[PDB]
Amino acid sequence: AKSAANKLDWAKVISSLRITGSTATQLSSFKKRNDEARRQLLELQSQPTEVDFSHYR
Amino acid sequence: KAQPTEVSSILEERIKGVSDEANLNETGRVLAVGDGIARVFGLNNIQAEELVEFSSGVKGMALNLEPGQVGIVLFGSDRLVKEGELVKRTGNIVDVPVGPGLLGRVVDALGNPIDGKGPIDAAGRSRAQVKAPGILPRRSVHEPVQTGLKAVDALVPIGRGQRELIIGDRQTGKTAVALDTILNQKRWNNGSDESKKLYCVYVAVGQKRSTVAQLVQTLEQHDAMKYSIIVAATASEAAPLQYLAPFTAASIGEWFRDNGKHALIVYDDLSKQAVAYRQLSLLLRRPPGREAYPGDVFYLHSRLLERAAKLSEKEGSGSLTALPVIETQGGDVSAYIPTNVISITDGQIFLEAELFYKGIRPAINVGLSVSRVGSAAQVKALKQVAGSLKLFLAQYREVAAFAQFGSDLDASTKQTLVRGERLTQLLKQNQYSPLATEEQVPLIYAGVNGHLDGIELSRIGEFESSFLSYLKSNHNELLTEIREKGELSKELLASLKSATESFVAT
Amino acid sequence: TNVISITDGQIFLEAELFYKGIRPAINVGLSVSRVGSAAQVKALKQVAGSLKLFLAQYREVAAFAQFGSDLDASTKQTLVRGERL
Amino acid sequence: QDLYLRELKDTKLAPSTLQDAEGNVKPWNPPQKPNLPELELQGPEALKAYTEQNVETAHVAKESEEGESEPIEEDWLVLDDAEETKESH
Amino acid sequence: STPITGKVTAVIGAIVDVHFEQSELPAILNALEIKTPQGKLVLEVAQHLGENTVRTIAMDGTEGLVRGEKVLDTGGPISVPVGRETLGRIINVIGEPIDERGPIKSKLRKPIHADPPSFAEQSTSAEILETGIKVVDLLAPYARGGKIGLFGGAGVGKTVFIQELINNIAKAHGGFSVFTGVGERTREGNDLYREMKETGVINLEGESKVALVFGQMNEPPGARARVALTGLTIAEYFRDEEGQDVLLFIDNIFRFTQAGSEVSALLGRIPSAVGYQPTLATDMGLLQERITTTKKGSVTSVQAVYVPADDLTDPAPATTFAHLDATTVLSRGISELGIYPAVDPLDSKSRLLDAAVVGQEHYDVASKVQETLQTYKSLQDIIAILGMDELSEQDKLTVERARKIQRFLSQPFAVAEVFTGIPGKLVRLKDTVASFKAVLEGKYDNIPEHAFYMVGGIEDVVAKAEKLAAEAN
Amino acid sequence: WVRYEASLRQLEQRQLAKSVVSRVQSELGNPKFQEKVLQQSISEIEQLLSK
Ligand SMILES: Nc1ncnc2c1ncn2[C@@H]1O[C@H](COP(=O)(O)OP(=O)(O)O)[C@@H](O)[C@H]1O
Ligand SMILES: [Mg+2]
Repeated sequence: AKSAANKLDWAKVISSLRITGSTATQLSSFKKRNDEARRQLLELQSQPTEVDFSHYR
Repeated sequence: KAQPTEVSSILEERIKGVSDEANLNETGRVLAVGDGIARVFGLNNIQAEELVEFSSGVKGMALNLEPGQVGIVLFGSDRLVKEGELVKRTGNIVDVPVGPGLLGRVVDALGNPIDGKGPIDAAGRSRAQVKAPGILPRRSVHEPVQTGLKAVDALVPIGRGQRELIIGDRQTGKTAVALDTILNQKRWNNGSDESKKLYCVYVAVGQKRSTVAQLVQTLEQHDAMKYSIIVAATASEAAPLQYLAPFTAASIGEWFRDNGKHALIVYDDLSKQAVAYRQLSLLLRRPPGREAYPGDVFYLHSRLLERAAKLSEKEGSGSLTALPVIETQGGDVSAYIPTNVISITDGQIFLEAELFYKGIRPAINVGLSVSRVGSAAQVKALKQVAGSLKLFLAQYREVAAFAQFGSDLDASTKQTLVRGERLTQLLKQNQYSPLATEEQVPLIYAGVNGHLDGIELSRIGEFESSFLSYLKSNHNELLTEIREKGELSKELLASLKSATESFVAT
Repeated sequence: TNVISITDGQIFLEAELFYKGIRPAINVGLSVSRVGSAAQVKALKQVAGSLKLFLAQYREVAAFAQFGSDLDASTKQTLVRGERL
Repeated sequence: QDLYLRELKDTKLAPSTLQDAEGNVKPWNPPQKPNLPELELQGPEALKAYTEQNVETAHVAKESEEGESEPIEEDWLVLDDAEETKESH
Repeated sequence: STPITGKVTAVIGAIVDVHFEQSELPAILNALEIKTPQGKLVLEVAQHLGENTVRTIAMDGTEGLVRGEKVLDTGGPISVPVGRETLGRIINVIGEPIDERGPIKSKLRKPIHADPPSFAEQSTSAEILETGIKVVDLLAPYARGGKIGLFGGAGVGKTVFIQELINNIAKAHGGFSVFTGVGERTREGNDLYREMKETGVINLEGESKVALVFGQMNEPPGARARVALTGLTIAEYFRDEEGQDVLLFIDNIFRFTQAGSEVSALLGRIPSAVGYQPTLATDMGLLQERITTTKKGSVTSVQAVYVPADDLTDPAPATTFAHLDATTVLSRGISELGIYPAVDPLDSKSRLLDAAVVGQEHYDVASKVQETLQTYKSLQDIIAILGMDELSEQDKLTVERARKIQRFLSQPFAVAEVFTGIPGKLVRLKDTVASFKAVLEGKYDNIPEHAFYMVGGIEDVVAKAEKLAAEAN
Repeated sequence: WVRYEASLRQLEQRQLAKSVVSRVQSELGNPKFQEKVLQQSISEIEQLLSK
């Protein structure tokens, strides 16, 4: 689902003809970008909630 | 506790058995000591390079066997040993524990556990001095080693089995690039395919104990200690420890290599090993050969680094990639020890101090850093993009020197000069930042294909991050295709071209 | 190096000013007295403070000899004072 | 030999009344019987963060907020700013 | 014990050969005392030639030595008196107090060549000592058990900085100090001793804060080599006896390393041609191994390496930053502005200045201060060239905040009360962080710039501000 | 906690070392010479006979 959203967002960014002179939509763009970066960081750095007592205890 | 009691009882039973068996099979009386070299009488039929037990407890080994007197270099402090001390011989050549148990453990030159984490479990004991594999057992270097530097280390690779040198002055990044390579090997040794895992082994010879402690701390911070052996001899112990630690690291490396596994060994700052051999030879009665260096320094470098090789499929297809490091003075690569080690290795990586002071943290000079795996023993994606980029960068440097010589059709008007300067600014990296091979092709491809003419030198640093984010956010298709295929085909080349001239406008 | 380490400061001499014409070829940049200030007659000590900065500035801006005509007025004045001293 | 029994009794008597069994201390004056499990119980606690990280404080952070049910006012503010940005296009 | 004795066989300049009997041969690094009319001379063993003869190196001149002279064996390394009785006393390499203040009444004598700790005992924990001066403990915080150093010139206040450091460690940490005199000029040594006495930190009739071990380099090279060893022994005894984070003061690593190289040259070793020193590996490494962190205390050596005309020749002084964990440069430029601490905040970097080492807020404050100072000098260039007008309001805010920080770096020294008459203060690390961050956000911008001058702590900042607003304004 | 337990094991080991050296010093004082001398003299005699 994120792939199509990124595709359309980037296509809109690169196809701006009468969509220039903006101040806050780019801010929301970086907000979404850093939100996705935090998503990826959380998935790659998922610590183990339960204690791994099978091998650690 | 319970284990010390039974361990002590068993070992002292073995000690009594040894004392009651064959007397001791040879002894000797100490004639002289000093600087870690000890003369001793007796030992009439002592083996060459044989470990010997001293009454005080210090270990020894036989470099010299004179008529009557025996040249023993002392493995440890010479304070304990005195005149007349009985010198029992162990009955075997100098050995070191080798096996999978050394993973995650720090040991000395002799292989004894020094990290205090417990005993070392070794499959066997290998001689510290082992003849290098022959021509047929050796194999052409074809398997890449992922350096993870996003620099010339990628365009001109290392590969599995090369002894790629790392020359440069002190505090230029030699240990830095070594540790970045070790960290980058985690992505491949964290899986299950043993044919791609690179079980690293560090040689921190001539390194202060605080520095090696910080190094191992950084290793286990990034979960790199699980596959790295830190067999080394710090500056605290005697010169023979420094001389033998890299050789026992080589023994561990061959054990990994002879078992079909792939191991990366970094001989960090062999200069202290050479000067430790100097210290041995000065008082072992071996006259120096050249420049106060005994002649056998070249031979010892030869035997130590030629053990590093890529085995053939008959021998198990193992690899023993070596990363020798030398600390030169003032960038003098024409000094003796440089000349030997640059002639002992398969290419070098120059790290001049001026580039480090300029701001380039890798500080690698493209012009002199050569290798024998140009567009070979690489991933394939990087080898097609930059198979001959080093020569182009060297010519860029020469023309830029030529450009400043006289005002002509040069400077920004030269496409070659612009491409070379943009690529040189591209080849940069921060420490503790291992970059995978997939996020390295687009940058070099943009540099080589003349797509960086209108990006400006100052903005290339931001362009790198923007382009990498572009791939990792909305162009992961071709990036993952390159990563999984390990090569860029016509489809992948077209996709990368699409990405690069779509993002050239930004 | 042993001699400069044992000695409490040195006064460097070079034959090159000896050949150009400055026979007392004492160069301040490499010469130093670690206890000279504490053991100097007070008049010269108080007046020589301005000498050091003047000649140091002259020697550092001495690289462009035939250029101070249009480089900067301050550089020209520094060169004048330095050669006078 | 003599050592074969002497050192085993040495390492089975003092370690017995030194730890594991955890009672008395014959060989040396300072006792580690109440030192390692009682005084050193707060050892790592002093080394690490106490009452914050050792107890894993259940810090219930404030939930993510929103536009606070902003009415059409912000909508026409956005309309106005978009219009004044696009007027000079 | 048997009366171990020997007979002198050769005197190789400083080297002395002594012939012992069977089983009477002492080991190497073992003191061998010889009774001489000019006092007491001892020799440490370094080489065993053989035939019951051991090569030794004298700790003093071998004047009047005769073959067959009786040589008494101490039994181990060169034992030096240790304890609080050694504080404020000039003790040589051998151990005899050379301050002309009488014998040292020490109850213990720990050998200089003590066994170094093991690798498993090498504590890698990195925590920062509180010094007592904001600039050092914040900009380049001192590593505990590491190798920190001072790199300053002459007349910038390096010696008075040493005095303030030792006084603050004695009062804040409660730990004594040691200063070594390896390769010392006796003139500057006498000047340092006079300043030490006049600062009133070593009360001769009272408490002394520094055990000023001192070895003249007019002595043979072995004395220079082992004066660092005996200073290390004093520091180690203080650490292992009292729960003190004592700090060690090496006056120069270069002098110790050159002394070691000539010791090796006399013994029969040689460096490489055209100039290069790799021989120091054993002694330099052992000296580093003698400075670590133990469970009960710690020793933080100071490498007060004087700048050799911006040219470090020997490899050990060359690129000291490899061995350095917290650089403290004493530049003349900052002292020209009048800031009493000559620590250059921009060039004083520390390897322990990290978020996970000193703290999140500590790292944030230090990084912000460094960035503000960099912007301050960068905009000071254009202020001097094009004037103050060519500068923006955000640049104005950054410049004024960084200027307030720089003027705040000047803090009183408790040892300068006689040198310039200032009420020396001992700041707190938490107080230092609080004051620096409070200056950082700009909540103290209304405070006059002169108030930030010559103060320690934000409470003193507001006190000076209200004093200025009450007396002058 | 695991590194604290490792430090506990290390300090227990060094305390065992101190106990061992203290008992060695105690053995250096008590009359424990003739019996062990006879014992390992018989041991060396048996060692010679075994070969
Ligand atoms: N991005 C970077 N890349 C490499 N080194 C860096 C970087 N940033 C800082 N450094 C510093 O460079 C030093 C590298 O020194 P090193 O190469 O280990 O010395 P040596 O060559 O004597 O082994 C490190 O101490 C580190 O603090
Ligand atoms: Mg290094």
